[PDB]
Amino acid sequence: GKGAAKYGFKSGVFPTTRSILKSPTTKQTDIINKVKSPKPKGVLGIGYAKGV
Amino acid sequence: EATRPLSKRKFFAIAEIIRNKGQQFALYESEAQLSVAKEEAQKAKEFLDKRSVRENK
RNA sequence: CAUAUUAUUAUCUUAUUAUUUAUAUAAUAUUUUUUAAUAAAUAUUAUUAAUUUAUAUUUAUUUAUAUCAGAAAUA
RNA sequence: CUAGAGUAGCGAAACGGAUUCGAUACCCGUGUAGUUCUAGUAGUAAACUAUGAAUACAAUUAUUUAUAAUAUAUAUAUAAAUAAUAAAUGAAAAUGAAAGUAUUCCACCUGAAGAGUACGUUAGCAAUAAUGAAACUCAAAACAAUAGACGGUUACAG
RNA sequence: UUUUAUAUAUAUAUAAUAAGGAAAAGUAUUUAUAAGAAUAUGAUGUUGGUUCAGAUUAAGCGCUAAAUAAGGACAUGACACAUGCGAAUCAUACGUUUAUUAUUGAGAUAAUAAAUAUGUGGUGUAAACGUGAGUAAUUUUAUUAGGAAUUAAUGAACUAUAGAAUAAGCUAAAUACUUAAUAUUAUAUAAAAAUAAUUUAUAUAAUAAAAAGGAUAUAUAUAUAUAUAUUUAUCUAUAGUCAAGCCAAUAAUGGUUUAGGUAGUAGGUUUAUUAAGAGUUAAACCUAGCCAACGAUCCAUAAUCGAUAAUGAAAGUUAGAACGAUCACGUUGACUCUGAAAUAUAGUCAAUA
Ligand SMILES: [Mg+2]
Ligand SMILES: [Mg+2]
Ligand SMILES: [Mg+2]
Ligand SMILES: [Mg+2]
Ligand SMILES: [Mg+2]
Ligand SMILES: [Mg+2]
Ligand SMILES: [Mg+2]
Ligand SMILES: [Mg+2]
Ligand SMILES: [Mg+2]
Ligand SMILES: [Mg+2]
Ligand SMILES: [Mg+2]
Ligand SMILES: [Mg+2]
Ligand SMILES: [Mg+2]
Ligand SMILES: [Mg+2]
Ligand SMILES: [Mg+2]
Ligand SMILES: [Mg+2]
Ligand SMILES: [Mg+2]
Ligand SMILES: [Mg+2]
Ligand SMILES: [Mg+2]
Ligand SMILES: [Mg+2]
Ligand SMILES: [Mg+2]
Ligand SMILES: [Mg+2]
Ligand SMILES: [Mg+2]
Ligand SMILES: [Mg+2]
Ligand SMILES: [Mg+2]
Ligand SMILES: [Mg+2]
Ligand SMILES: [Mg+2]
Ligand SMILES: [Mg+2]
Ligand SMILES: [Mg+2]
Ligand SMILES: [Mg+2]
Ligand SMILES: [Mg+2]
Ligand SMILES: [Mg+2]
Ligand SMILES: [Mg+2]
Ligand SMILES: [Mg+2]
Ligand SMILES: [Mg+2]
Ligand SMILES: [Mg+2]
Repeated sequence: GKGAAKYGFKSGVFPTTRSILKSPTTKQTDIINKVKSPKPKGVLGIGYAKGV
Repeated sequence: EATRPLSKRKFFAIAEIIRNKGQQFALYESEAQLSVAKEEAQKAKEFLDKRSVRENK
């Protein structure tokens, strides 16, 4: 009963709604640009360095 | 950084070295040894020379 | 001192199974060398069943490894 | 306690003398270990300020104590020790530059008894030291202070 | 103050001088909400425990009890089970059996009716249901806008599209089984960049892996075949949907009076196996490592959780019955076939009854 306060006081659960499109579409320019953008270099980034 | 399982307990791999302090700590060690040897030799030569001067007196 | 149950093992025994060895006048398929029984025509010539032969798929047999579970020892 | 040496006094234990209803005690005598030195073991005390360490701040007075001056005199200034306090804090006693106002870290406590006991483990030559419960019983248990009673409690008077 | 004067050696001592005065009327939502009491004491204050006032239950019991409506109902022995049911269905897969009519002469074949699921076959029982023994994590639970090895020429079973559905054998016959025919990856060339690799296109290599017919009608011809059409089936390919396999991070009870533990142990290099990484398993060769007083290893206990239940002002605490999610199990242990996925409530072996 307590935890329901987080979820709008609704008791019970619905199954998680499924996404019709599992992967992003090619018309989403922003997602492609973020994907294609140069990866941040170094440790605050996400990728292996040039020499390593 | 996350990686495929490479062993029972290893699941990460290094990607880059922001700070090379550990690398420098050995280069400086060897350089210090080499420089200390020659500086020792020079100062020992000076001390021997001074001993010779006081022997002459 | 006595009873009990899990766990293990440089020990003993081992169902079944998994690989792994070696053997089969062992089979079955097909490939030969051949023997009988049979079919059409003017000595046959081929056919099916059995003989020998060497490639597969297994069966019996045993070599090793592991292995349920049981004892023996320990905790 | 373990080895050596030492051993004048003192003195566990022991042996006797007194006292006592009884003396196993206080008093008295002889007095062993020990106290002493060297080389070790051990790591416990009411090992106490019953008050861990560090930092910033916090109103006075009085002494000293230690420096720095200025000419014994400036009842000279700067520090710390000590004593009494203000505020503050505290159950109060009381603390008083910490028991105050704050910050940081560590150790410790969760009713009395059972109990620092049992069992186990670690270390020591050993005595022992460290760590350390549980069941059961109970509504108790303790601290400060108040007013009494009491003391083989003091002094003053009559 | 500031500036300047005189005097004295840029500076020093004395004296004078000072710019800061502006005025005016009118122009709620406040939030969340924590109460103590009795018992010490000769009496007082404080520490301190004990008990009580509230709510609730998977409840039990004593006394009592009218009806209706709804929600629950072996928490303990995962102890043993008499008895009846809980998984069948298809006659349009193949076979059988009858009865009538017709032609053919004990039967034969058609048409029409039926029976036949004690014969051969297809589909369904990996689900649902119940349970909580094991499990403190070596594969379990929760969570992430987490990943890759950058997961298979996997469809399980529906949708959308295209194709194909051939021959023999053995079954008594087949949509039963075998044999056969036919229908992504690895290389090479370039391209780019989301690049120190991946992707894209091409060209080859092999992909190369299948199938099945029934029920009706008709149309041909010569009962036999055949050819269509309608229905229901079969196989392959692409995509979708639903799904699976593996790993990462954080959290998950008590006892160190369990202080050392670990030798596949920690890591490296290869090989076998998988769709797939890895001492996961099997083999080989190297290094000496790995965890641990922020608690290893060992032991005991326990299914886990929620937008579930109880309680509290709340943080939290307890439960895990009921509703829901995950896991594990179907008397116990191991292994094997099938399969995409099972150590299956299957099979084999053993243990118990
Ligand atoms: Mg590796
Ligand atoms: Mg001595
Ligand atoms: Mg003496
Ligand atoms: Mg004496
Ligand atoms: Mg006495
Ligand atoms: Mg005496
Ligand atoms: Mg001594
Ligand atoms: Mg010492
Ligand atoms: Mg002591
Ligand atoms: Mg002490
Ligand atoms: Mg103390
Ligand atoms: Mg106090
Ligand atoms: Mg002791
Ligand atoms: Mg009372
Ligand atoms: Mg109550
Ligand atoms: Mg009911
Ligand atoms: Mg039950
Ligand atoms: Mg239950
Ligand atoms: Mg039929
Ligand atoms: Mg049948
Ligand atoms: Mg199931
Ligand atoms: Mg269920
Ligand atoms: Mg046929
Ligand atoms: Mg078939
Ligand atoms: Mg490997
Ligand atoms: Mg391992
Ligand atoms: Mg090995
Ligand atoms: Mg532990
Ligand atoms: Mg359990
Ligand atoms: Mg359980
Ligand atoms: Mg439930
Ligand atoms: Mg629980
Ligand atoms: Mg139930
Ligand atoms: Mg099972
Ligand atoms: Mg089982
Ligand atoms: Mg049963």
